[PDB]
Amino acid sequence: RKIRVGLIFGGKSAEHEVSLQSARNILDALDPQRFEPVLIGIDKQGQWHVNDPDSFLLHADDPARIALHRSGRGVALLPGAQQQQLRPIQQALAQIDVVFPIVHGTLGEDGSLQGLLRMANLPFVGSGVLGSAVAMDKDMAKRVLRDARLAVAPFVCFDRHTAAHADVDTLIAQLGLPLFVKPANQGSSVGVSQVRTADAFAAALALALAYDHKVLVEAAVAGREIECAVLGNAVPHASVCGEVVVEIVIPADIDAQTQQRIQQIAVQAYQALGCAGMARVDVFLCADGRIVINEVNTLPGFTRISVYPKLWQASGLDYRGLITRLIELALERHTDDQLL
Amino acid sequence: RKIRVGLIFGGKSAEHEVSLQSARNILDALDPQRFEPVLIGIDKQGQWHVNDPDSFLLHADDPARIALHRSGRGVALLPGAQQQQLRPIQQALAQIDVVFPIVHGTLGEDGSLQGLLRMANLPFVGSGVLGSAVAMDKDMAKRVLRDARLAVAPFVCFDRHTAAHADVDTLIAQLGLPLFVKPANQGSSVGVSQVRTADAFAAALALALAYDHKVLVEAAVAGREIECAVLGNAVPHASVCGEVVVEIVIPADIDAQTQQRIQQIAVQAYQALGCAGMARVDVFLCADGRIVINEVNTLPGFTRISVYPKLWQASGLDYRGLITRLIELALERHTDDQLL
Repeated sequence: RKIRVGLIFGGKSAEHEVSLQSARNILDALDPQRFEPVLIGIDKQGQWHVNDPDSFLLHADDPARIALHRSGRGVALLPGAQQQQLRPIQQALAQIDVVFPIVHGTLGEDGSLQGLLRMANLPFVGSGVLGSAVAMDKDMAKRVLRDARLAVAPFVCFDRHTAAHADVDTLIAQLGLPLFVKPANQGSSVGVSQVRTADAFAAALALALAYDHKVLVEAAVAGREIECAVLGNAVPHASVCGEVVVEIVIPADIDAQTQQRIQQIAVQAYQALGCAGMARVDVFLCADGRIVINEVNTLPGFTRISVYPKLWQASGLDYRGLITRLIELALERHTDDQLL
Repeated sequence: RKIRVGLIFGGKSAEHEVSLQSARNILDALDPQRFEPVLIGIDKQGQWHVNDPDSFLLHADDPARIALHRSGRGVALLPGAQQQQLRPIQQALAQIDVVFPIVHGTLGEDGSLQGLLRMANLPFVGSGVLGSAVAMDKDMAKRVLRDARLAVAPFVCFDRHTAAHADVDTLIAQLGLPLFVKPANQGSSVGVSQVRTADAFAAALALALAYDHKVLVEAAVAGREIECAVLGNAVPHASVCGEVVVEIVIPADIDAQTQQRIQQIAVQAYQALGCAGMARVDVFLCADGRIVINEVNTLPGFTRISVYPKLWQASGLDYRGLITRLIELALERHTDDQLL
């Protein structure tokens, strides 16, 4: 009757420590009448470590020093297994009933981890393989949103075979200045450049291509940055909106008309890309007042200071409640899958 | 110096026996100076079985009785491991250097297996997570092709929440008759109906929805069925075209102009969906002579009688050669990934 929640967290990414803090916060909130936690952390080298709740972190109360305890207690997965799918290299691991994956980095976010969980017949929180993969490839994601008649910033995408052919003059005739250059898989922070003159382009394009084989060159979007949390599978619900001041203000200072249409666009975007469980949708609200999709993020932060849970808190859904609902959604999808 | 090729084959699908026959054919052709095979078959129940080359099948020479030898020799995967990633439940399995996955069925084809292989740091043949996932969701696939300015049959997509609202009259005003109804993930053979009158619709829609949570309702396309094999990663090449007579005729009886533009459309489709390694592209050539994309299939058959290898054979690429090139492409991608 308690159900066992396998928290998988950490990962090879710059957001590793944010994942560590999400895990702790989630662990502290997990409804102890419904759920028991099993903790599997992933190293900055990609190695998996089973840990006790009481000792999964080093320097937990020091944000400059917080690290995973690399217990060396390894995990094996039995593809196709229907019970004890996750097994200790070496004696026994509690049966996991649902996985709540919060692994930032390429593999944890792009559908690879989701595929592994599917192979092991484990229910899990968040978007499936397709929704994760599409959302993470910003090129594919913009193309799908564009097809759904949602507004995205004008953009061109280069691979290395085609990046050597890039003409700044033509790109700036089409997209303007400044240009935003970023790798297609990742590209919030890492490998990103705001190019202000055509001279700076060649370097931005080269830096982006060190992080991915595909690079986006995007027009600027002038407008207010608004963020909206979505939750659900087939009938998603949208939270109150928050405004980024440059630092988030909840609820945003916008009309009810305007919050409602942002909420509507957030749900439509989430449906188009095939998201499930949760996502944060970031938009620009222009002068204007056209609404343009900036990003759909299928792995939001789950720390107590993160935007996604704060948006739900401001909509009257408490953290504990939010975690419980995400786990319910994961089980609902899983069971529905089981009849197909 | 020999490199070890893990053939993973079988799967929970109607195409299980076609996979068994592909494995045998591949094993027989594998260049024995470059590659040694390791054989992992997946049951109709989804269970994995390591087998010897000499004894992986029951009734091998009987197409009515050919089955996997369910040796009960289990496999474990060590996510994040960098060597001996695939391990025997129970003593030792050869190091696999590249996986050639030919598992038909939802998990083997929709990016889930590819995600598992990525998690285990194994190079593998065929499309990655995104390309597999997009190709397999026929809805998402048509939307992406439509956005790439490729012609697809007019269509509407329903989920169960929306399928109860389906109005035949409006669908037939928009799409015509006959209508083709099919589940979005799968839907070549299974769950498919040609509805010839509006009365037959309700049953088609209900049958499709037993196989997936999303169902496509597609217009008919009048035209000749032409199939073209694609091979490659970043610069794909296209084979000579074959014609389905209703039974394939290679090379198809069409102009060079027409074969060339089909070949061009096949490559463009393959690029749009983010395919890698191989795919077969099926098109309709209309009166006309507009070319409409019917399907992009990222897991073609590999038996000696299968269309995909026959199209390459007719283009001057022998079976052994084709397998070797697929494995080279898998290694090339893997290494390129390793610098990002």
